[PDB]
Amino acid sequence: QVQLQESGPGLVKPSETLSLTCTVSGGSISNYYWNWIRQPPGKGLEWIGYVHYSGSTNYNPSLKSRVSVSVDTSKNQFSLNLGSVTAADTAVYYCARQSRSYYNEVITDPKYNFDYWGQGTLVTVSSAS
Amino acid sequence: DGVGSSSGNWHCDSQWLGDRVITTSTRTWALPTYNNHLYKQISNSTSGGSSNDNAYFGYSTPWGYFDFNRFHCHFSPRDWQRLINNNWGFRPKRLNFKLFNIQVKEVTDNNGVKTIANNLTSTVQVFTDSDYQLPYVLGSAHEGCLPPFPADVFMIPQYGYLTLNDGSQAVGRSSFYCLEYFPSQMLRTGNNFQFSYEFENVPFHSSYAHSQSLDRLMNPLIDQYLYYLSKTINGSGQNQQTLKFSVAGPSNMAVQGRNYIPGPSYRQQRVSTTVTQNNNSEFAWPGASSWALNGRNSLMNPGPAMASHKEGEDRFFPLSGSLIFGKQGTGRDNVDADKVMITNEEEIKTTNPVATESYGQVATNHQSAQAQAQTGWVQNQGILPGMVWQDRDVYLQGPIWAKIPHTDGNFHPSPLMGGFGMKHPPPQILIKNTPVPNSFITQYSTGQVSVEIEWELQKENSKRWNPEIQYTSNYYKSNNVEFAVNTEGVYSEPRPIGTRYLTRNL
Amino acid sequence: VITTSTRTWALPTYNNHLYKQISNSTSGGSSNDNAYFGYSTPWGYFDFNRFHCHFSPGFRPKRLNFKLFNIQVKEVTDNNGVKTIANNLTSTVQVFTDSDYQLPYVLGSAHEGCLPPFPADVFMIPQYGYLTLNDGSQAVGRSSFYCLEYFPSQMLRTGNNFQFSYEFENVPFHSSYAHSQSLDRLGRNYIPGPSYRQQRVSTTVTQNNNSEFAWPGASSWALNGRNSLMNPGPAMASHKEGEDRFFPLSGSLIFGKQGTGRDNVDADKVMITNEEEIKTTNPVATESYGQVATNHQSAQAQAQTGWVQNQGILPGMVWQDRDVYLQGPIWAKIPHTDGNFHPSPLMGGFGMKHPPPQILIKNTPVPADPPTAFNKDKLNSFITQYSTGQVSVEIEWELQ
Amino acid sequence: NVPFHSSYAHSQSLDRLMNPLIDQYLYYLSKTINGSGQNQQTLKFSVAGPSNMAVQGRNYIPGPSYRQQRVSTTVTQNNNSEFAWPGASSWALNGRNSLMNPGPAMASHKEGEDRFFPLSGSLIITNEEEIKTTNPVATESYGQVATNHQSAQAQAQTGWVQNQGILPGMVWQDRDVAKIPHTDGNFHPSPLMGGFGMKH
Amino acid sequence: QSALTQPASVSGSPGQSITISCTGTSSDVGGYDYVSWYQQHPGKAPKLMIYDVSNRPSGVSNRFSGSKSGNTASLTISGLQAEDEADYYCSSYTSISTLVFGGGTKLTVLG
Ligand SMILES: [Ca+2]
Repeated sequence: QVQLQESGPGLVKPSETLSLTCTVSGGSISNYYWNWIRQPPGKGLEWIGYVHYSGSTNYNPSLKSRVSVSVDTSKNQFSLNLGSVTAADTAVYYCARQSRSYYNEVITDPKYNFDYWGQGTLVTVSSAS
Repeated sequence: DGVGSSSGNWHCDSQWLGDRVITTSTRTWALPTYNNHLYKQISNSTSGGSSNDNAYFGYSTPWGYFDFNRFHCHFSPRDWQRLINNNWGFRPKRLNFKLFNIQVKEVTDNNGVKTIANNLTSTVQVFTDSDYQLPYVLGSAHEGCLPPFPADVFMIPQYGYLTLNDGSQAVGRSSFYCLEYFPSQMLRTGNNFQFSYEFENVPFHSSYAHSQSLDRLMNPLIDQYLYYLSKTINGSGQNQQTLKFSVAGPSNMAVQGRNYIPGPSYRQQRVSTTVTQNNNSEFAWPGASSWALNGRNSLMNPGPAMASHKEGEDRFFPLSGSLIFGKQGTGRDNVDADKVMITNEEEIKTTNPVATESYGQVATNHQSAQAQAQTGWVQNQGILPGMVWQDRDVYLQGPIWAKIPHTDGNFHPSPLMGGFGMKHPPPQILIKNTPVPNSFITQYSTGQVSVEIEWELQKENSKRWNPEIQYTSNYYKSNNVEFAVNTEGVYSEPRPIGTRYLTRNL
Repeated sequence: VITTSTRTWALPTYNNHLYKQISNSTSGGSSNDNAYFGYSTPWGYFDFNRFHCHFSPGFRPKRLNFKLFNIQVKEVTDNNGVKTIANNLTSTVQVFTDSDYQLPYVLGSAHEGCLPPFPADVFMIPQYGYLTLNDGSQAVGRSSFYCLEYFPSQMLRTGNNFQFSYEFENVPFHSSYAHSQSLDRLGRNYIPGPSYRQQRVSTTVTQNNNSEFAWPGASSWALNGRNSLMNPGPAMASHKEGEDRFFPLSGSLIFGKQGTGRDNVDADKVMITNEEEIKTTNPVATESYGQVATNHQSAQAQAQTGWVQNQGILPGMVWQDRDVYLQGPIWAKIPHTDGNFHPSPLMGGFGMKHPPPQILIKNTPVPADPPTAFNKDKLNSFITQYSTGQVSVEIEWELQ
Repeated sequence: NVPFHSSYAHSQSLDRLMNPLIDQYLYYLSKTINGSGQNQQTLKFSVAGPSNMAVQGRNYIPGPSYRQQRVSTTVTQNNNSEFAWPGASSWALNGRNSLMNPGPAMASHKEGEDRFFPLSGSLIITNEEEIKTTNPVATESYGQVATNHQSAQAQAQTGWVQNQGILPGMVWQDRDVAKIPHTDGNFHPSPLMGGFGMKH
Repeated sequence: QSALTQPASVSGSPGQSITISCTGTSSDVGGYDYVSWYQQHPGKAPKLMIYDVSNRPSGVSNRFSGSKSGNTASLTISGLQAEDEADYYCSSYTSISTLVFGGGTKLTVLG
């Protein structure tokens, strides 16, 4: 039983950096690829990017400039840092886990099908308090 | 013996007996007539050969050869699993070849339609080169071997060879070979051909992965009586020079004195599977490790046996360093990266340097009061005394043996694409349709081939407590069973299968 | 020549009769290169792998014989505030050899804990532990775990003894001589042996550069992303003839003087060996191997050369191995691999595929009083105990 | 007892051992970009076959090389400077430099240029061109290797291997037509000026 | 990249097979057989119904199935029930090794 939990501030003022952490419990980070997905309320999913314990990352081309994803193997948690946010960045942020690959035979990049998911956290980007 | 009596039966299966395996494979083949019975000179300028590195000169012959060098010829996927999960090593012993139930056909166009019927008087010529006088083309990982699935019928390849050249032109030292000058046996539709071969003694291929890394062989609990140089200065300031020494021990394992050092390296460029990380330029050929011979540059492929990538770096592959197989139905030219499977020899990372990394460093100068210490990267390192290394792994799809070139000297003759290097490998088997009359009857032959190899096994003795890694098929719900045919009847092999699963101590 | 030794040993119960995972993080080390993963065992083991075990102040071993006898099992208590050491006669001691080489082989790393050089000393038996595959501090799926209890072993009470004989496999006679001639002084038919250059360090601190280059200037080989110092390295001459104040940084063995400290001790507390005996056939550790042409000369192009900092084997090389010292190791185990070249170990001595086996020993745990109501948990309560006895080892040597 | 000296010339070259009519089942990396522009990265693969013979995977590789300076018999071609000693390849022993003569067995010159000879590499002027099949040219680099990790910001860089030691899977020929020094170890004791090496 | 295109909503009566489609470009969907389908109940994280175009994980009934023709992959739900109403998303691996999702599709069970 692997459980993911997102945590972080629920409110972010525009043009400030957004930060979230997912803490995996029951299972270690291991060789898995950790992903961030966001769903704007009433709209479709969108993939932010992933991180790997080797420090490898891959980002969404539209967000590639202002986004960063970090991993901490010691604390068993990985993070999301999204800079220069606007109101278009209000969404529910999920952390997910790329499905385990049963074969070590070939060298390939990960193909994304998610095995586990966090519950998600709502993050509102607004000027008001 | 007769036209109405069959000359041999159909043998395919494997017998697992103790330390030995006997794998018999029988295939149905078809041999056309090549070059209209004409030895023909071939060279690059015929196709234009615009590159000097591509320049070749040689001949194409009417003959055909039987090739069973690849592993899936002799092993089903199941039998390959039994081999690799239960055994530390294996190697061939005896070879037994049979050629029977020959049939010859003559091709005629009657009116506008084509006609084929039995020619009962026709013969087929077949001979083996047991003195190894002909150029040996088997060990080049070529196509045309017996199909992995036994229910497929295959087309014998056309034999050919090359010799010396300068540009596209020949030279006075070049050679020419008439296969007709070799005594051969001639077969009618009642004849059958067989011979038995004996593999020369070769080392077991090591189908296991080390459970220890070359640099961790130490006892973690105990110091070494040896000392290393810890400090060259006491602190910040002028004229601080000192020499301090410390015990090499568990707290610092990098510096301990070691009896053995990893095997040799010749660096490869590193390519990332994700395309965005790779540089935006055409560096595919301009950035590749090569070796030059007589003014021609040959790509280094696959090269020395080296680990594909560092631990935790799955995306990267070392260019020409790793064997690449095509998936079923893959296009011949300019296919996408997904269309092919790149194998990764990460099993040998413990004792072999990473193919994309520098072997290490060396000091480039003498330090002095006026000169700081300087080092430089070792990109390639030949053998040193006290190196140990692992060979490249063999695959279900990969080659079995190669012929060690006949030369004054060689080192570790084991071939670089994997498998068993041999000075007298299994001999070549040449075959052709006897010409029936420069105007001949259009004619082809078909028949069966059975081959039997006896493999010796090395059993797994390990005391390891926790369970091994094993090659397994996952329990999946999909449209097609792996290593089986689809609806249209096409057989496929889903992924390359390595030999290294069980472990050993270093 | 036949050498014989005998010593008295003391075996303490190790780490409460438990196998315990140890790792980089157990230790707490910061560096990536120094990361490790492995286990520590309740078992101890005998290590005679140094020469001065068998010798008082061409040759090669032939036979071996080992005996373990006069077993004495001491049980310790605290009665009131004082400790009372009493004989326990019924207790046993377990010993076995690994003659199939199934366990990790730690005897080739030049560890402390050897039989002492002075025949009247009494030594502590060192603990057995091993390393396996790691990634960082964590373990991978391929890592293995060995329970030494799962070997058959012989249990010894105080009147029992243990002996076995071993046979060394054929190895070449170690050279114990120095060539009187040199390679170039014999167009030449042969060239000197291979080189991997070391930085040069002088015993006069003033000569040395005023910077911290102890590690930043060290010859290293990288494996799986972890850098390892090249030590001692290939066999090379320690210094040019006439300079004895210089030594290769990591290129030579270093021994400590009697009672020398563990950390940051000055140069006069340690004995830095020199290999100069071999400078006839071998390149100097701190020197380049030679020079090569880097280009094609022409009317417009001067001939250019470059320095060879490292050179692999070439046909026609000759070389001498590293010398053995009365304080140095005897043998090492050749790793089991597809291929190796000149397997003679780099720290000196005789390389072997089937070296002298390991000998493993522990005090059979004797539990304290269990409760009188049944409980399923394993017993953690044991009688404090340790044992002692006599170790004799005989080696038949052949001379040239 | 010693091996029979080989007294023949190979009719084949190490890189041409393939069957010219047939494709390999192996693949190689043909293209790293689609076209000119920005963000064109791709990975394309193609079968190694008779059309391109350079990129095929091979089981064996040529012997070691220690490069010699190239000298022409036409004195006009050569540089107007004294490079006989500075130019020559040497090996150093105990502070004493020693010229490399004749050195490891290598082809004297490329095919098509017979006017060039290695500086110290020949017995004096005999030419070794018989062995150019399995051995590198004494005046040429052994090949190239990559010197860096490429990346989005870094182009692939290579460098020239001037000397190369033994690698597994090398074959070579000895010199065309001695006592083995008494040592701990040696490799391929056959002497470099030619003939039969013997410990007695 | 450009998102995958889906119908906004599809409805069917319980017991009747239903087919949802997602159209993608040749590079993203048409090019590789790596298309996943996720159902999301309101307020829950998406669950993986189908991966690798036609494969399905353990824990998913026969009733869910998928197929691919050209540039369009389709999800088929046989004998649908009440619990089968949710939002279904098409996911695809692209040429540059990025992930792209469809717009989402809401399935209404008439009744
Ligand atoms: Ca593998």
